[PDB]
Amino acid sequence: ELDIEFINSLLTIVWRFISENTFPNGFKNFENGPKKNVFYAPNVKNYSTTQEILEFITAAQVANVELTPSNIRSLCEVLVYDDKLEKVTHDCYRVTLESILQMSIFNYFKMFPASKHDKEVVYFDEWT
Amino acid sequence: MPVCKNCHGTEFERDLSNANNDLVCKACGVVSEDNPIVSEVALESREATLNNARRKLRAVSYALHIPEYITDAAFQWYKLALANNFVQGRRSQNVIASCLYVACRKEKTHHMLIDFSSRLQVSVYSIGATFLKMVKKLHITELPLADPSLFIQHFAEKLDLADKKIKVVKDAVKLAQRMSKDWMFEGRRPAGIAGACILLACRMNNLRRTHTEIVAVSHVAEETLQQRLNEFKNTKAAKLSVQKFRENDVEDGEARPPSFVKNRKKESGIVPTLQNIVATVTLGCRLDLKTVALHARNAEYNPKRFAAVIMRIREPKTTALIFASGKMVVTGAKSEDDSKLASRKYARIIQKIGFAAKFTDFKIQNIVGSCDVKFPIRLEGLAFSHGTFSSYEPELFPGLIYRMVKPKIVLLIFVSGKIVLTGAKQREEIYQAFEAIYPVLSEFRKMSGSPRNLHLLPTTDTYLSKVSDDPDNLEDVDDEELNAHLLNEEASKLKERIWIGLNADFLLEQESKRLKQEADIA
Amino acid sequence: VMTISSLEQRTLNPDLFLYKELVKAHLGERAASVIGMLVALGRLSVRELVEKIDGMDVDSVKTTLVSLTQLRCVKYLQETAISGKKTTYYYYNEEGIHILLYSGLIIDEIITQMRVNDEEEHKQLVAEIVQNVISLGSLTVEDYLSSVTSDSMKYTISSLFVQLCEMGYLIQISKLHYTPIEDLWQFLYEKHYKNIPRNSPLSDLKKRSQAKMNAKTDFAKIINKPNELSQILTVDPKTSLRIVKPTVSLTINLDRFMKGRRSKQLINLAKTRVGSVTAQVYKIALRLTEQKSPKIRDPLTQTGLLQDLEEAKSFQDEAELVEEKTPGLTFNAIDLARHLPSASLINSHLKILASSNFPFLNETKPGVYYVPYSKLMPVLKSSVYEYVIASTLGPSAMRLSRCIRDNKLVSEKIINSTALMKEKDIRSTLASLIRYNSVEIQEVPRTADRSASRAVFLFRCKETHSYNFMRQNLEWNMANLLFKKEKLKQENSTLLKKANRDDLLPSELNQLKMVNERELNVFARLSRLLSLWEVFQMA
Amino acid sequence: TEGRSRDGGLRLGEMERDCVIAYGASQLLLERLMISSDAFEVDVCDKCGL
Amino acid sequence: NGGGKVKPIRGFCQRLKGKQGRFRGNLSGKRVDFSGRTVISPDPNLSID
DNA sequence: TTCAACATATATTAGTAATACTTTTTCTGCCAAGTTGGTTAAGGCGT
DNA sequence: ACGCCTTAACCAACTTGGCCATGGAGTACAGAAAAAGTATTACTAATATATGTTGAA
Ligand SMILES: [Zn+2]
Ligand SMILES: [Zn+2]
Repeated sequence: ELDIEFINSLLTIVWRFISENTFPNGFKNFENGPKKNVFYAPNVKNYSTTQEILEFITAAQVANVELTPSNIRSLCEVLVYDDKLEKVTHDCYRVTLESILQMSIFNYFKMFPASKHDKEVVYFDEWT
Repeated sequence: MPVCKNCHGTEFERDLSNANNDLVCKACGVVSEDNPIVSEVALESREATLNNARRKLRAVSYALHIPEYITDAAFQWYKLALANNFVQGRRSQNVIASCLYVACRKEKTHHMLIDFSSRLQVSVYSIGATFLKMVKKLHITELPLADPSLFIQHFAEKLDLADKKIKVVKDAVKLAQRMSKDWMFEGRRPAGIAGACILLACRMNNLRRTHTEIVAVSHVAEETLQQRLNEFKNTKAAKLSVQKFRENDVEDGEARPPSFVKNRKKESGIVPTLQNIVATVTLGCRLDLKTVALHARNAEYNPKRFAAVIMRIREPKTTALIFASGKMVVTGAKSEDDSKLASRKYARIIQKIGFAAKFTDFKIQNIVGSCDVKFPIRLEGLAFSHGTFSSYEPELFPGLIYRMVKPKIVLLIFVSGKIVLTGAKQREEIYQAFEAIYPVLSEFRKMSGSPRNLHLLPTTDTYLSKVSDDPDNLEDVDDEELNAHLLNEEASKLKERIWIGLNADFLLEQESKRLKQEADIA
Repeated sequence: VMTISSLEQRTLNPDLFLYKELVKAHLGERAASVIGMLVALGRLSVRELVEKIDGMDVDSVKTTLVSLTQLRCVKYLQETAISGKKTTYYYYNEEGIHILLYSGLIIDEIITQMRVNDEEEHKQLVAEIVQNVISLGSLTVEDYLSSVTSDSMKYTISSLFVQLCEMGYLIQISKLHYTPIEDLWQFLYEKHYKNIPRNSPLSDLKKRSQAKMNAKTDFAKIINKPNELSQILTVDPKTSLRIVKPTVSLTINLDRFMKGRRSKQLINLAKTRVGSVTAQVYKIALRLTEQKSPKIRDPLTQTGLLQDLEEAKSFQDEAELVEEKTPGLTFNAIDLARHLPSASLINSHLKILASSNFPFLNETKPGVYYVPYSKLMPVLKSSVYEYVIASTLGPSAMRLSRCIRDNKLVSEKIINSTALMKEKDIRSTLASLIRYNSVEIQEVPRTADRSASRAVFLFRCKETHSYNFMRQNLEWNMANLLFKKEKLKQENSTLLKKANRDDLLPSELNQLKMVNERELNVFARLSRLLSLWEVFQMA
Repeated sequence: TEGRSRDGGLRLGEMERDCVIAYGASQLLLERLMISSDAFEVDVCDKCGL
Repeated sequence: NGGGKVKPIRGFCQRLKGKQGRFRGNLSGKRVDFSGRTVISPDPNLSID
């Protein structure tokens, strides 16, 4: 690409369609509104896009040229590492149900500190 | 500071006698202390330019063989000069040259500006003006004032010859001093009278040398000198004195600089006069300078030389100017009528030939005036007195610079009595500052008086109202020769043609870089 | 400066810093030093104590010691001296107060057997049962029920009766039980080298492995001895149902607590990657298998002897099939009607097993429904970290470290190639990550001997260090938090004396909720941090 | 201070000093190497001596 | 910096180490007050001691 | 030769307005002893 | 039986503070750009030296 930004933009753009790639749309309205046993047997679903993204990239609405499926995979690799998606059998991919982030407990989001006054906190470097 | 615990004596006496080296007061006998405990044996844009600044500073400094200590003066000055941002805007050699010059001058040493500067390519008037600026930017006083009494030595050292020169030097100094006494000194380069008395007393000691040799250390011209040589030959009791006995004449006669003698060449109460009034007028539309420059009697268009249209008019003998944005400066205006009225005439070519561009914002940027008292006055002391509010340097400029804060005007001074008061935007301020400093003028005299009324003539605003203030009054003041100041289309197709044959490279580079714009894209 | 953080109270004390306050938070008093000094210097003798502690010799020495014994806070060894008589040297139990350090969480271990009576006096019953147990630690239904009233149906006052056995609960302390493991292995290393019928003096391997075999297989029934013993389980007196053996005292069973909380983690992590339907399925499935899986227990033998770079695998292989096959008999093949809240056809609904895929489970008897097990738990452990640093420090540290996972000892260009944002950030997140552990460093000499800026700077995972630094975490609040709990005692200590015996003043009324709900914040805040600590201390 | 000139003081070197030890004089050391040498009182703390 | 290689950047382990370095000659070797120094000259009629 | 005379510069205040020019300011590439390794000898260890 | 590798003792390499005491004067790399400030570039418009030259006597 280029060495400067707005990859994160086109990233979070493709992440959307990637969320579509797995089960139906978000259905995050109430707690369990998922595929409901993943339609019929998610075992039957072996799915990903790879090249398809480019046919998907046809939308443009942005200043750029197209990009190679190789570097497409590179774009995939960050959200692998950022854990927004999953890498299965090479070109097949999944979503990490990240969306629950986007929206006892062990999730970092959906957690807020008191973090004023009281000395009872847990900082990280309370000992360095 | 310390006081005894008992006698409470305020004075302590140290005993080094027996080599106890103790401290005790004559009031008690109870010591202050035992065995006084003694001792033995980064990167910043500023700080780095202080490294380099010391490098330059010291190096070029003792290239003159000046004392090392003195250099640190300027080093502070230079550092002090960093504070007011006086340093950045211009060359470095200007800077260091300046701050060293303010040291040596302030410290009264023997070195010369025209000389010191001559270490470079420099016109020497440049760095002179640099030094002149920090007079504004830093804030100084009468401190830098010298005389040949110093510089004859450094000159005398440079000519070798014999030691009688010293005897000659004593002969020369008082000689020049009487010449300083007879009032021919000030207003001229001290080196001139220096080499003068050199040739005089060396002539008194009859050693045959050349004016080339004299000016060689003096760094002036020869005819420059001999003007002062025979300018002595005519002086009071000159040939009466010029013989032996080492000029024991201490007397004076009169003191009459040739300055006002050239005032005799055409031969308060004397009123300063208007010369020019600097102003400005806004049009209100930006336009093409060449398009208006096409048909005119007086104009010039060469943005290569300077970007503007040169405009002037023979009536009422006024110049002014025009700008590109629809602004102008009014110049050559001796009074407000001739100023504002002609200032309206410029809009008459415009609305006649060019665009509309009405007459707006007529405002005085400056007013000029001049006067003379017809007698000598002592600036040396006047400066020594008012050098707070005054500025003078002997060779930097013959006249003296005065600065009045109330009101704010620069005063141009001459021992001829000729005084130029300028730098004011108001008429009355002329005679306000003038008659204000007149008690200093008549205060310093050697061996009219009625200002009448402080304000006599009508004000500036009177003559301003005597001319139409409405921009749309134009054809009324049209001289009808401005109808004729336009020219035919042929003289535009010929004059303008010549302009194009000349400027096709200038415009060619304009449009060519305008093509580089397209190249810039790619 | 000015003590407000007090690095003294904190920075310079690894590990035992927890312990010596725990016992302090428990006892302190006379009892404080002995554990502190012990864990500090290690092996210690009775006579050897008072030459250091100045601990009220041979009384609080004896007193605190038997105190720890009753509560099994020490590891305990005696043998004859080399001349004769007998000598006793001492160690500290496991993590010891580790038992106490859960407590309320061990109280939560009841919530598995909270079932079969929900929200009953039976709840309060088994409650006082357990904490009375854990305060002393070794009791009998003869001793307990003896103290308890004898006018409340025996098979009910003490309602948990057959339920005394289960998985967790209690096992009689015997010999080896609190005896130091590392040596008692060596104690079993006798009788094999020690019994050699002067066979052949060659190849100690034949001597070693065989002894090892013995040492192995003997040790098995050793630790399998507490695993189950029938004389407890079996007893059914006349006109009665099966009971435990009321005779010998039994003690808290820590294993199924480990496996239980580790389960709870898996409920969370798996719950993260799957849906609450499939999740709760996995949850109720694990309720059966957490019975059989050691899951923290396997080390044991690994602890206490040098491995061998091959023979290390000769231990690993045993963990490969162990639970997978023979306990596989105890494991999922066909399970029936676990709970249901779903309804109607339960079969392919139960085939939701196959919905399990990654990065765990999803291995079965090629046409029966089964989850891999003794292979599962191990490579499960390796994964467990995951999330551990994000709002820990920064979002971006994730993807790089995660990337630092897949690649290895690369460098910043190939990072910035793979990675994104800007070197301005890349350094920060990395540098702020290198400030502790994680990346470590790699570098190689470049056209020089070794020099400062010439060479290249490389990055590596080393979860050995990583998984072994989260104890620094232990050193944070589990270190501190306990103090500001204790330190706040002396605040109200005067009132604490009065206020406890009362059931007065406005500020009293105020500071009630202050210090108390404050204690909610500390204690709950602790258990919070604990659920995280439940891993890197063991697996 | 050092030597002659500035001001006085004289040199007990080690090799010079130890000659007194052959006479084993306790106090002569103290008065000599202490009371007349550097007269000072340190203040310390039994607990954690510093 | 400099960088004409000023030799004695060393201040410390030195000041404690040899010769005039304290812990021998400036501590065990203290230069002691109340003394005096002069040249000699014989006096036989002065008693021994 | 001496005049002489004539032109240039020159210090102020305005300007625009524009271009052009330097800076500053970041902001960056001599003996005894440990010390090693290099050698060998034994010694299991499997053939 | 015979060979192999593993462990360990030896020996030769590179290695480092010592080195009279007392006096007694004596003693940070080079290159860029962004900012900013000023010079020039016309005008009055008044100086009196200073200089240049030339030139007429
Ligand atoms: Zn006193
Ligand atoms: Zn202390």
